[PDB]
Amino acid sequence: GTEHSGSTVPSILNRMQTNQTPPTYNKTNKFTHGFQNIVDAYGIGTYRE
Amino acid sequence: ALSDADVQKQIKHMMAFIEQEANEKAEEIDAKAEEEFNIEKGRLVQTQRLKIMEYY
Amino acid sequence: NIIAAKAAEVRANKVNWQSYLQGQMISAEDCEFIQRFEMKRSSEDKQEMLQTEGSQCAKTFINLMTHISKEQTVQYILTMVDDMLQENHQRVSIFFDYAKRSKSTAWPYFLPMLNRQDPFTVHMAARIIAKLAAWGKELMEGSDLNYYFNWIKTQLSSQYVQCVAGCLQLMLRVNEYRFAWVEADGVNCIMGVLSNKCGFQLQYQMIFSIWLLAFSPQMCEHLRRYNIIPVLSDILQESVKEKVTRIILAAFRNFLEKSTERETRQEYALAMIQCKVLKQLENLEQQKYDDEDISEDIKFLLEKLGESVQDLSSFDEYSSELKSGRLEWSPVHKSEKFWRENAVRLNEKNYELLKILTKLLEVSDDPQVLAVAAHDVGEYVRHYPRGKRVIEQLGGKQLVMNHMHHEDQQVRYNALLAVQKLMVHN
Amino acid sequence: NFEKIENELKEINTNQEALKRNFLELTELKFILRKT
Repeated sequence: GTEHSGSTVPSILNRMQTNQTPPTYNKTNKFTHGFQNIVDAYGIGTYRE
Repeated sequence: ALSDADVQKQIKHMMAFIEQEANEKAEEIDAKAEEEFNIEKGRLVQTQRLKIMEYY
Repeated sequence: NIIAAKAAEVRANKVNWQSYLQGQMISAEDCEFIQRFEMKRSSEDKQEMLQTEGSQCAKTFINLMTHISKEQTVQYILTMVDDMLQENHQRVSIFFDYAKRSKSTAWPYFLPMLNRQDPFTVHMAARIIAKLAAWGKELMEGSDLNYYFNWIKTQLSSQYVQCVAGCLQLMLRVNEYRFAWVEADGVNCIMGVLSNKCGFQLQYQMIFSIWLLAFSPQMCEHLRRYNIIPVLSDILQESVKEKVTRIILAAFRNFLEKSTERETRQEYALAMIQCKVLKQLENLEQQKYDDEDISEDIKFLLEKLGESVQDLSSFDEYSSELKSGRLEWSPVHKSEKFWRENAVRLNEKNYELLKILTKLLEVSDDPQVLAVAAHDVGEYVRHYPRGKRVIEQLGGKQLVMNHMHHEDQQVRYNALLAVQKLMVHN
Repeated sequence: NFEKIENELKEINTNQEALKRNFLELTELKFILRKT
Protein backbone atom coordinates (compact mmCIF):
# COMPACT_ATOMS: atom_id res chain seq x y z
CA GLY A 1 0.00 0.00 0.00
CA THR A 2 2.81 2.42 0.79
CA GLU A 3 4.45 1.47 -2.52
CA HIS A 4 1.27 2.19 -4.49
CA SER A 5 1.32 5.78 -3.21
CA GLY A 6 4.77 6.64 -1.90
CA SER A 7 4.06 8.59 1.27
CA THR A 8 6.21 6.93 3.99
CA VAL A 9 3.13 6.36 6.16
CA PRO A 10 4.25 3.60 8.56
CA SER A 11 0.69 2.41 9.24
CA ILE A 12 1.71 1.33 12.72
CA LEU A 13 -0.38 -1.50 14.19
CA ASN A 14 0.13 -2.00 17.92
CA ARG A 15 -1.08 -5.17 19.64
CA MET A 16 -3.26 -5.54 22.74
CA GLN A 17 -5.67 -7.91 24.48
CA THR A 18 -8.65 -7.11 26.71
CA ASN A 19 -12.07 -8.54 27.62
CA GLN A 20 -12.96 -8.68 23.91
CA THR A 21 -14.10 -12.07 22.66
CA PRO A 22 -12.25 -12.83 19.40
CA PRO A 23 -13.63 -14.48 16.26
CA THR A 24 -13.35 -18.19 15.50
CA TYR A 25 -11.66 -19.77 12.49
CA ASN A 26 -10.11 -23.09 11.56
CA LYS A 27 -8.67 -23.75 8.13
CA THR A 28 -10.56 -25.98 5.69
CA ASN A 29 -9.90 -27.07 2.12
CA LYS A 30 -11.69 -28.68 -0.81
CA PHE A 31 -11.52 -32.17 0.73
CA THR A 32 -13.00 -31.12 4.11
CA HIS A 33 -15.07 -27.94 3.70
CA GLY A 34 -18.46 -29.63 3.33
CA PHE A 35 -17.94 -31.59 6.54
CA GLN A 36 -17.09 -28.40 8.42
CA ASN A 37 -20.30 -27.03 6.90
CA ILE A 38 -22.22 -29.93 8.43
CA VAL A 39 -20.58 -29.10 11.76
CA ASP A 40 -21.49 -25.43 11.31
CA ALA A 41 -25.13 -26.25 10.56
CA TYR A 42 -25.51 -26.49 14.36
CA GLY A 43 -23.70 -23.25 15.17
CA ILE A 44 -20.12 -22.80 16.29
CA GLY A 45 -18.39 -23.46 19.61
CA THR A 46 -16.43 -21.19 21.90
CA TYR A 47 -13.03 -19.74 21.10
CA ARG A 48 -10.18 -22.26 21.31
CA GLU A 49 -12.55 -25.21 21.52
CA ALA B 1 12.09 -2.84 21.43
CA LEU B 2 10.30 -2.46 18.10
CA SER B 3 7.09 -1.37 19.84
CA ASP B 4 8.76 1.56 21.62
CA ALA B 5 10.56 2.75 18.50
CA ASP B 6 7.20 2.50 16.73
CA VAL B 7 5.57 4.65 19.41
CA GLN B 8 8.37 7.18 18.88
CA LYS B 9 7.74 7.00 15.12
CA GLN B 10 4.04 7.73 15.63
CA ILE B 11 5.01 10.66 17.85
CA LYS B 12 7.53 12.08 15.39
CA HIS B 13 4.96 11.90 12.61
CA MET B 14 2.18 13.45 14.71
CA MET B 15 4.05 16.37 16.27
CA ALA B 16 5.88 17.17 13.03
CA PHE B 17 2.72 17.21 10.91
CA ILE B 18 0.84 19.29 13.48
CA GLU B 19 3.73 21.76 13.70
CA GLN B 20 3.78 22.09 9.93
CA GLU B 21 0.02 22.70 9.81
CA ALA B 22 0.16 25.28 12.61
CA ASN B 23 3.05 27.13 10.97
CA GLU B 24 1.20 27.08 7.65
CA LYS B 25 -1.87 28.65 9.23
CA ALA B 26 0.37 31.20 10.95
CA GLU B 27 2.07 32.30 7.73
CA GLU B 28 -1.26 32.53 5.91
CA ILE B 29 -2.68 34.73 8.67
CA ASP B 30 0.47 36.86 8.66
CA ALA B 31 0.18 37.35 4.90
CA LYS B 32 -3.41 38.48 5.37
CA ALA B 33 -2.21 40.88 8.09
CA GLU B 34 0.38 42.29 5.69
CA GLU B 35 -2.29 42.95 3.08
CA GLU B 36 -4.39 44.50 5.85
CA PHE B 37 -1.56 46.94 6.53
CA ASN B 38 -1.44 47.61 2.77
CA ILE B 39 -5.16 48.35 2.22
CA GLU B 40 -4.99 50.54 5.33
CA LYS B 41 -2.02 52.61 4.22
CA GLY B 42 -3.76 53.09 0.89
CA ARG B 43 -6.93 54.42 2.53
CA LEU B 44 -5.11 56.98 4.64
CA VAL B 45 -2.84 57.88 1.73
CA GLN B 46 -6.03 58.96 -0.04
CA THR B 47 -7.31 60.78 3.06
CA GLN B 48 -4.05 62.72 3.35
CA ARG B 49 -3.60 63.38 -0.38
CA LEU B 50 -6.98 65.13 -0.62
CA LYS B 51 -6.07 67.81 1.92
CA ILE B 52 -2.56 68.00 0.46
CA MET B 53 -3.85 69.08 -2.94
CA GLU B 54 -6.39 71.42 -1.32
CA TYR B 55 -3.86 73.37 0.73
CA TYR B 56 -1.18 73.52 -1.97
CA ASN C 1 15.01 16.52 7.03
CA ILE C 2 18.72 16.62 6.21
CA ILE C 3 19.06 20.08 7.75
CA ALA C 4 17.36 18.69 10.86
CA ALA C 5 20.07 16.01 11.05
CA LYS C 6 22.77 18.67 10.71
CA ALA C 7 21.08 20.65 13.48
CA ALA C 8 21.00 17.56 15.69
CA GLU C 9 24.70 17.01 15.01
CA VAL C 10 25.73 20.57 15.85
CA ARG C 11 23.33 21.09 18.78
CA ALA C 12 24.86 18.17 20.72
CA ASN C 13 28.21 20.02 20.94
CA LYS C 14 28.84 22.75 23.50
CA VAL C 15 31.68 24.81 22.05
CA ASN C 16 34.85 24.99 24.14
CA TRP C 17 35.00 28.78 23.79
CA GLN C 18 35.78 29.29 27.49
CA SER C 19 39.35 28.12 26.91
CA TYR C 20 39.35 30.83 24.20
CA LEU C 21 37.72 33.28 26.62
CA GLN C 22 40.32 35.97 25.85
CA GLY C 23 42.18 34.16 23.06
CA GLN C 24 42.60 36.44 20.05
CA MET C 25 42.41 33.33 17.86
CA ILE C 26 38.70 32.95 18.66
CA SER C 27 36.59 35.65 20.29
CA ALA C 28 38.93 37.54 22.60
CA GLU C 29 36.11 40.04 23.19
CA ASP C 30 33.06 38.12 21.94
CA CYS C 31 33.43 35.39 24.57
CA GLU C 32 32.18 37.69 27.33
CA PHE C 33 29.26 38.39 24.99
CA ILE C 34 28.69 34.62 25.01
CA GLN C 35 29.35 34.14 28.74
CA ARG C 36 26.98 36.98 29.34
CA PHE C 37 23.88 36.34 27.23
CA GLU C 38 24.41 32.57 27.57
CA MET C 39 20.75 32.51 28.66
CA LYS C 40 18.82 33.57 25.58
CA ARG C 41 15.76 32.64 27.68
CA SER C 42 16.42 35.66 29.95
CA SER C 43 14.91 39.05 29.14
CA GLU C 44 17.66 40.83 31.09
CA ASP C 45 20.19 39.26 28.71
CA LYS C 46 18.43 40.73 25.66
CA GLN C 47 18.13 44.08 27.44
CA GLU C 48 21.88 44.05 28.13
CA MET C 49 22.47 43.13 24.48
CA LEU C 50 20.59 46.32 23.64
CA GLN C 51 22.61 48.21 26.26
CA THR C 52 25.84 47.32 24.45
CA GLU C 53 24.67 49.55 21.51
CA GLY C 54 25.18 46.83 18.91
CA SER C 55 28.93 47.07 19.52
CA GLN C 56 29.46 43.38 18.68
CA CYS C 57 25.98 42.11 17.74
CA ALA C 58 25.98 41.75 13.94
CA LYS C 59 29.16 43.86 14.18
CA THR C 60 31.85 41.44 15.42
CA PHE C 61 30.17 38.03 15.14
CA ILE C 62 30.13 39.08 11.52
CA ASN C 63 33.83 38.68 10.68
CA LEU C 64 33.98 36.33 13.62
CA MET C 65 32.84 33.92 10.93
CA THR C 66 36.03 35.04 9.15
CA HIS C 67 38.11 34.65 12.32
CA ILE C 68 37.25 30.95 11.85
CA SER C 69 38.53 29.02 8.82
CA LYS C 70 38.82 25.34 9.83
CA GLU C 71 35.73 23.56 8.49
CA GLN C 72 35.13 20.85 11.10
CA THR C 73 34.91 23.77 13.54
CA VAL C 74 33.42 26.43 11.25
CA GLN C 75 30.14 24.55 11.31
CA TYR C 76 29.97 24.45 15.11
CA ILE C 77 31.12 28.03 15.65
CA LEU C 78 28.58 29.07 13.01
CA THR C 79 25.79 27.24 14.83
CA MET C 80 26.75 28.50 18.30
CA VAL C 81 25.74 32.03 17.23
CA ASP C 82 23.32 31.14 14.43
CA ASP C 83 20.93 29.53 16.89
CA MET C 84 20.59 33.08 18.23
CA LEU C 85 20.46 34.70 14.80
CA GLN C 86 17.78 32.19 13.72
CA GLU C 87 15.52 31.30 16.67
CA ASN C 88 15.09 35.00 17.38
CA HIS C 89 11.87 35.33 19.37
CA GLN C 90 12.45 38.97 20.35
CA ARG C 91 16.24 38.97 20.70
CA VAL C 92 16.90 40.90 17.49
CA SER C 93 13.37 41.29 16.07
CA ILE C 94 13.38 44.71 14.34
CA PHE C 95 17.10 44.79 13.49
CA PHE C 96 18.24 45.56 17.04
CA ASP C 97 21.72 44.53 15.90
CA TYR C 98 22.22 47.75 13.97
CA ALA C 99 25.99 48.24 13.72
CA LYS C 100 25.61 51.70 12.19
CA ARG C 101 29.36 52.39 12.00
CA SER C 102 30.21 49.95 9.20
CA LYS C 103 28.36 48.70 6.13
CA SER C 104 30.61 45.65 6.07
CA THR C 105 28.58 44.77 9.19
CA ALA C 106 25.19 45.93 7.86
CA TRP C 107 24.51 43.57 4.95
CA PRO C 108 26.93 43.53 1.93
CA TYR C 109 29.33 41.11 3.64
CA PHE C 110 27.50 38.16 2.06
CA LEU C 111 29.59 38.12 -1.11
CA PRO C 112 32.35 35.89 0.39
CA MET C 113 29.53 33.43 1.17
CA LEU C 114 27.75 31.48 -1.62
CA ASN C 115 30.80 29.28 -2.27
CA ARG C 116 31.44 25.52 -2.14
CA GLN C 117 27.79 24.56 -1.62
CA ASP C 118 27.97 21.53 0.67
CA PRO C 119 28.99 22.20 4.35
CA PHE C 120 25.98 24.46 5.01
CA THR C 121 27.66 27.49 3.42
CA VAL C 122 25.02 28.72 0.96
CA HIS C 123 22.48 27.50 3.52
CA MET C 124 23.29 29.87 6.38
CA ALA C 125 23.94 32.37 3.58
CA ALA C 126 20.33 31.98 2.41
CA ARG C 127 19.16 32.33 6.00
CA ILE C 128 21.04 35.63 6.31
CA ILE C 129 19.55 36.66 2.95
CA ALA C 130 16.09 36.21 4.52
CA LYS C 131 16.55 39.15 6.91
CA LEU C 132 14.19 41.72 5.37
CA ALA C 133 10.49 41.09 6.01
CA ALA C 134 10.11 40.83 9.80
CA TRP C 135 13.24 42.86 10.55
CA GLY C 136 14.13 46.54 10.67
CA LYS C 137 16.28 46.65 7.54
CA GLU C 138 15.99 46.90 3.77
CA LEU C 139 17.73 45.05 0.95
CA MET C 140 20.28 47.54 -0.36
CA GLU C 141 21.08 45.72 -3.64
CA GLY C 142 18.48 43.52 -5.30
CA SER C 143 20.72 42.56 -8.22
CA ASP C 144 23.43 41.12 -5.97
CA LEU C 145 21.11 38.19 -5.13
CA ASN C 146 18.60 38.18 -7.99
CA TYR C 147 20.92 36.47 -10.50
CA TYR C 148 23.49 34.81 -8.23
CA PHE C 149 23.95 31.04 -8.11
CA ASN C 150 22.34 30.63 -4.66
CA TRP C 151 18.98 30.13 -6.37
CA ILE C 152 20.22 28.74 -9.70
CA LYS C 153 22.09 25.68 -8.45
CA THR C 154 19.08 24.45 -6.45
CA GLN C 155 17.00 23.75 -9.56
CA LEU C 156 17.91 20.05 -9.59
CA SER C 157 19.39 17.53 -7.15
CA SER C 158 17.02 18.18 -1.49
CA GLN C 159 15.81 19.37 1.91
CA TYR C 160 18.06 22.35 1.22
CA VAL C 161 15.99 23.12 -1.86
CA GLN C 162 13.02 23.38 0.49
CA CYS C 163 15.08 25.61 2.79
CA VAL C 164 16.04 27.95 -0.05
CA ALA C 165 12.45 28.04 -1.28
CA GLY C 166 11.31 28.83 2.25
CA CYS C 167 13.81 31.67 2.48
CA LEU C 168 12.66 32.99 -0.91
CA GLN C 169 8.94 32.87 -0.09
CA LEU C 170 9.77 34.59 3.20
CA MET C 171 11.60 37.22 1.13
CA LEU C 172 8.60 37.58 -1.19
CA ARG C 173 6.30 39.79 0.89
CA VAL C 174 7.25 43.42 0.05
CA ASN C 175 6.04 44.39 -3.41
CA GLU C 176 8.83 46.97 -3.82
CA TYR C 177 11.40 44.25 -4.53
CA ARG C 178 8.91 41.76 -5.95
CA PHE C 179 7.87 44.05 -8.79
CA ALA C 180 11.54 44.39 -9.74
CA TRP C 181 11.98 40.61 -9.44
CA VAL C 182 8.92 39.86 -11.61
CA GLU C 183 10.16 42.38 -14.16
CA ALA C 184 13.28 40.25 -13.85
CA ASP C 185 13.36 36.59 -14.82
CA GLY C 186 12.14 35.21 -11.48
CA VAL C 187 8.96 34.15 -13.25
CA ASN C 188 11.13 32.10 -15.61
CA CYS C 189 12.74 30.43 -12.58
CA ILE C 190 9.35 29.59 -11.09
CA MET C 191 8.24 28.29 -14.50
CA GLY C 192 11.32 26.10 -14.78
CA VAL C 193 10.71 24.55 -11.37
CA LEU C 194 7.00 24.17 -12.17
CA SER C 195 7.56 22.29 -15.43
CA ASN C 196 10.15 20.31 -13.44
CA LYS C 197 7.68 17.86 -11.90
CA CYS C 198 8.78 17.49 -8.28
CA GLY C 199 7.43 16.77 -4.83
CA PHE C 200 3.95 17.93 -3.91
CA GLN C 201 5.16 20.15 -1.06
CA LEU C 202 7.50 21.94 -3.43
CA GLN C 203 4.50 22.56 -5.69
CA TYR C 204 2.69 23.96 -2.66
CA GLN C 205 5.61 26.35 -2.18
CA MET C 206 5.60 27.52 -5.82
CA ILE C 207 1.83 28.06 -5.74
CA PHE C 208 2.32 29.84 -2.40
CA SER C 209 4.86 32.24 -3.87
CA ILE C 210 2.54 32.77 -6.84
CA TRP C 211 -0.40 33.64 -4.55
CA LEU C 212 1.72 36.01 -2.48
CA LEU C 213 2.78 37.55 -5.82
CA ALA C 214 -0.93 37.71 -6.62
CA PHE C 215 -1.23 40.16 -3.73
CA SER C 216 0.03 42.80 -6.22
CA PRO C 217 -2.23 43.89 -9.14
CA GLN C 218 0.58 45.13 -11.39
CA MET C 219 2.25 41.74 -11.02
CA CYS C 220 -0.86 39.77 -12.01
CA GLU C 221 -1.18 42.05 -15.03
CA HIS C 222 2.39 41.24 -16.04
CA LEU C 223 1.81 37.53 -15.39
CA ARG C 224 -1.46 37.48 -17.37
CA ARG C 225 0.51 36.67 -20.54
CA TYR C 226 1.39 33.31 -18.95
CA ASN C 227 -0.98 30.35 -18.59
CA ILE C 228 -0.50 30.13 -14.84
CA ILE C 229 -4.16 29.53 -14.10
CA PRO C 230 -4.93 26.57 -16.41
CA VAL C 231 -1.82 24.88 -14.99
CA LEU C 232 -2.94 25.66 -11.42
CA SER C 233 -6.31 24.09 -12.22
CA ASP C 234 -4.55 21.08 -13.74
CA ILE C 235 -2.44 20.68 -10.59
CA LEU C 236 -5.62 20.88 -8.51
CA GLN C 237 -7.26 18.16 -10.60
CA GLU C 238 -4.23 15.86 -10.80
CA SER C 239 -2.98 16.42 -7.22
CA VAL C 240 -5.08 16.20 -4.05
CA LYS C 241 -2.98 17.06 -0.99
CA GLU C 242 -5.32 19.32 1.01
CA LYS C 243 -3.04 22.34 1.55
CA VAL C 244 -2.09 22.29 -2.14
CA THR C 245 -5.75 22.76 -3.06
CA ARG C 246 -6.08 25.33 -0.27
CA ILE C 247 -3.37 27.56 -1.70
CA ILE C 248 -4.67 26.96 -5.23
CA LEU C 249 -8.12 28.19 -4.19
CA ALA C 250 -6.42 31.15 -2.52
CA ALA C 251 -4.69 31.98 -5.81
CA PHE C 252 -7.95 31.73 -7.76
CA ARG C 253 -9.65 34.00 -5.24
CA ASN C 254 -6.84 36.55 -5.52
CA PHE C 255 -6.99 36.58 -9.32
CA LEU C 256 -10.78 37.06 -9.33
CA GLU C 257 -10.47 39.51 -6.41
CA LYS C 258 -8.23 42.15 -7.95
CA SER C 259 -9.53 42.56 -11.53
CA THR C 260 -8.05 45.97 -12.35
CA GLU C 261 -9.45 46.04 -15.91
CA ARG C 262 -12.17 43.61 -16.95
CA GLU C 263 -11.26 43.83 -20.64
CA THR C 264 -7.75 42.48 -20.06
CA ARG C 265 -9.29 39.82 -17.79
CA GLN C 266 -10.24 37.40 -20.58
CA GLU C 267 -9.27 34.84 -17.96
CA TYR C 268 -12.76 35.29 -16.47
CA ALA C 269 -13.70 32.88 -19.26
CA LEU C 270 -10.34 31.16 -19.85
CA ALA C 271 -10.34 29.91 -16.24
CA MET C 272 -13.25 27.55 -16.98
CA ILE C 273 -12.70 27.08 -20.72
CA GLN C 274 -9.22 25.71 -20.07
CA CYS C 275 -10.50 23.77 -17.04
CA LYS C 276 -14.12 23.86 -15.82
CA VAL C 277 -13.42 24.15 -12.10
CA LEU C 278 -17.14 24.18 -11.25
CA LYS C 279 -17.70 20.41 -11.15
CA GLN C 280 -14.74 19.96 -8.81
CA LEU C 281 -15.88 22.88 -6.66
CA GLU C 282 -19.27 21.17 -6.46
CA ASN C 283 -17.57 17.96 -5.34
CA LEU C 284 -15.76 20.01 -2.67
CA GLU C 285 -18.88 21.90 -1.54
CA GLN C 286 -20.35 18.42 -1.22
CA GLN C 287 -17.57 17.71 1.26
CA LYS C 288 -17.66 19.62 4.55
CA TYR C 289 -14.63 21.36 6.06
CA ASP C 290 -14.13 22.90 9.51
CA ASP C 291 -11.85 25.57 7.99
CA GLU C 292 -14.08 28.49 7.05
CA ASP C 293 -11.28 29.83 4.82
CA ILE C 294 -11.51 26.93 2.37
CA SER C 295 -15.31 26.92 2.31
CA GLU C 296 -15.38 30.71 1.92
CA ASP C 297 -12.96 30.54 -1.02
CA ILE C 298 -15.02 27.75 -2.57
CA LYS C 299 -18.23 29.77 -2.25
CA PHE C 300 -16.55 32.88 -3.65
CA LEU C 301 -15.33 30.88 -6.63
CA LEU C 302 -18.76 29.37 -7.25
CA GLU C 303 -20.15 32.90 -7.23
CA LYS C 304 -17.58 34.61 -9.48
CA LEU C 305 -17.35 31.72 -11.95
CA GLY C 306 -21.14 31.72 -12.12
CA GLU C 307 -21.11 35.41 -12.99
CA SER C 308 -18.60 34.67 -15.74
CA VAL C 309 -20.79 31.83 -17.05
CA GLN C 310 -23.64 34.33 -17.18
CA ASP C 311 -21.35 36.75 -19.03
CA LEU C 312 -20.78 34.08 -21.68
CA SER C 313 -24.56 34.09 -22.23
CA SER C 314 -25.11 36.51 -25.13
CA PHE C 315 -26.21 36.52 -28.75
CA ASP C 316 -24.31 39.37 -30.41
CA GLU C 317 -20.91 37.98 -29.44
CA TYR C 318 -22.15 34.50 -30.29
CA SER C 319 -23.35 35.67 -33.72
CA SER C 320 -20.07 37.43 -34.44
CA GLU C 321 -18.47 34.09 -33.60
CA LEU C 322 -20.88 32.49 -36.07
CA LYS C 323 -19.91 35.01 -38.74
CA SER C 324 -16.15 34.67 -38.18
CA GLY C 325 -16.16 31.32 -40.00
CA ARG C 326 -14.33 29.51 -37.17
CA LEU C 327 -16.98 28.20 -34.76
CA GLU C 328 -15.23 28.14 -31.41
CA TRP C 329 -17.09 26.15 -28.76
CA SER C 330 -18.46 29.05 -26.78
CA PRO C 331 -20.49 27.35 -24.03
CA VAL C 332 -23.77 29.01 -25.07
CA HIS C 333 -24.20 26.27 -27.70
CA LYS C 334 -25.74 24.02 -25.02
CA SER C 335 -27.27 26.62 -22.69
CA GLU C 336 -30.95 25.97 -22.00
CA LYS C 337 -31.39 29.69 -21.31
CA PHE C 338 -29.99 30.23 -24.80
CA TRP C 339 -32.58 27.94 -26.43
CA ARG C 340 -35.57 29.29 -24.47
CA GLU C 341 -35.02 32.96 -23.59
CA ASN C 342 -33.38 33.92 -26.91
CA ALA C 343 -34.11 31.12 -29.39
CA VAL C 344 -36.08 33.56 -31.55
CA ARG C 345 -32.94 35.69 -31.86
CA LEU C 346 -31.49 33.08 -34.22
CA ASN C 347 -34.30 34.05 -36.62
CA GLU C 348 -32.70 37.31 -37.73
CA LYS C 349 -33.71 39.15 -40.94
CA ASN C 350 -35.51 36.49 -43.02
CA TYR C 351 -33.66 33.91 -40.92
CA GLU C 352 -30.39 35.67 -41.74
CA LEU C 353 -28.04 33.83 -39.38
CA LEU C 354 -29.56 30.43 -40.14
CA LYS C 355 -28.85 31.16 -43.81
CA ILE C 356 -25.28 32.19 -42.98
CA LEU C 357 -24.78 28.94 -41.09
CA THR C 358 -26.34 27.02 -43.98
CA LYS C 359 -23.82 28.64 -46.32
CA LEU C 360 -20.93 27.81 -43.99
CA LEU C 361 -22.24 24.24 -43.74
CA GLU C 362 -22.28 23.99 -47.53
CA VAL C 363 -18.81 25.50 -47.91
CA SER C 364 -16.85 24.22 -44.90
CA ASP C 365 -16.94 20.57 -43.80
CA ASP C 366 -14.59 20.74 -40.82
CA PRO C 367 -16.00 18.39 -38.14
CA GLN C 368 -16.46 20.98 -35.39
CA VAL C 369 -18.04 23.81 -37.41
CA LEU C 370 -20.47 21.23 -38.80
CA ALA C 371 -21.19 19.95 -35.29
CA VAL C 372 -21.73 23.43 -33.84
CA ALA C 373 -24.01 24.60 -36.64
CA ALA C 374 -26.04 21.38 -36.88
CA HIS C 375 -26.53 21.18 -33.12
CA ASP C 376 -27.56 24.83 -32.87
CA VAL C 377 -30.00 24.38 -35.75
CA GLY C 378 -31.45 21.35 -34.00
CA GLU C 379 -31.87 23.18 -30.70
CA TYR C 380 -33.58 26.08 -32.47
CA VAL C 381 -35.83 23.96 -34.69
CA ARG C 382 -36.95 21.97 -31.66
CA HIS C 383 -39.08 24.94 -30.53
CA TYR C 384 -40.18 26.29 -33.96
CA PRO C 385 -42.09 23.89 -36.26
CA ARG C 386 -42.53 26.74 -38.73
CA GLY C 387 -38.78 27.15 -38.41
CA LYS C 388 -38.60 23.49 -39.42
CA ARG C 389 -40.67 24.10 -42.54
CA VAL C 390 -38.49 27.12 -43.37
CA ILE C 391 -35.33 25.04 -42.98
CA GLU C 392 -36.92 22.48 -45.29
CA GLN C 393 -37.58 25.30 -47.77
CA LEU C 394 -33.90 26.28 -47.57
CA GLY C 395 -32.83 22.93 -48.97
CA GLY C 396 -30.40 22.59 -46.07
CA LYS C 397 -32.28 19.49 -44.93
CA GLN C 398 -30.89 17.68 -47.97
CA LEU C 399 -27.48 19.24 -47.38
CA VAL C 400 -27.49 17.65 -43.91
CA MET C 401 -28.82 14.41 -45.41
CA ASN C 402 -25.72 14.52 -47.64
CA HIS C 403 -23.46 15.46 -44.72
CA MET C 404 -24.66 12.09 -43.38
CA HIS C 405 -21.96 10.60 -45.67
CA HIS C 406 -18.95 12.53 -44.35
CA GLU C 407 -15.74 10.59 -43.84
CA ASP C 408 -15.81 11.04 -40.05
CA GLN C 409 -18.55 9.08 -38.30
CA GLN C 410 -19.07 11.81 -35.68
CA VAL C 411 -20.18 14.18 -38.44
CA ARG C 412 -22.55 11.51 -39.76
CA TYR C 413 -23.91 11.14 -36.22
CA ASN C 414 -24.52 14.85 -35.68
CA ALA C 415 -26.31 14.99 -39.03
CA LEU C 416 -28.31 11.99 -37.83
CA LEU C 417 -29.27 13.89 -34.68
CA ALA C 418 -30.34 16.89 -36.77
CA VAL C 419 -32.53 14.63 -38.92
CA GLN C 420 -34.21 13.09 -35.88
CA LYS C 421 -34.84 16.60 -34.68
CA LEU C 422 -36.61 17.17 -38.00
CA MET C 423 -38.45 13.82 -37.97
CA VAL C 424 -41.13 15.04 -35.54
CA HIS C 425 -44.47 15.02 -37.40
CA ASN C 426 -42.56 14.37 -40.63
CA ASN D 1 -19.02 9.53 -19.50
CA PHE D 2 -20.46 6.01 -19.41
CA GLU D 3 -23.84 7.20 -18.14
CA LYS D 4 -23.73 9.86 -20.85
CA ILE D 5 -23.38 6.94 -23.28
CA GLU D 6 -26.38 5.43 -21.51
CA ASN D 7 -28.32 8.65 -22.09
CA GLU D 8 -27.31 8.27 -25.73
CA LEU D 9 -28.89 4.80 -25.72
CA LYS D 10 -32.04 6.05 -23.96
CA GLU D 11 -32.46 8.82 -26.52
CA ILE D 12 -31.91 6.19 -29.22
CA ASN D 13 -34.71 4.07 -27.79
CA THR D 14 -37.19 6.95 -27.70
CA ASN D 15 -36.11 8.01 -31.19
CA GLN D 16 -36.70 4.55 -32.68
CA GLU D 17 -40.02 4.09 -30.89
CA ALA D 18 -41.17 7.42 -32.34
CA LEU D 19 -39.83 6.45 -35.76
CA LYS D 20 -41.74 3.16 -35.71
CA ARG D 21 -44.89 5.03 -34.71
CA ASN D 22 -44.30 7.39 -37.62
CA PHE D 23 -43.56 4.41 -39.88
CA LEU D 24 -46.89 2.77 -39.13
CA GLU D 25 -48.74 6.07 -39.63
CA LEU D 26 -47.02 6.68 -42.97
CA THR D 27 -47.78 3.14 -44.05
CA GLU D 28 -51.45 3.76 -43.21
CA LEU D 29 -51.34 6.78 -45.51
CA LYS D 30 -49.80 4.67 -48.27
CA PHE D 31 -52.54 2.05 -47.81
CA ILE D 32 -55.11 4.81 -48.29
CA LEU D 33 -53.39 5.94 -51.49
CA ARG D 34 -53.60 2.54 -53.24
CA LYS D 35 -57.03 3.31 -54.78
CA THR D 36 -58.34 5.14 -57.83
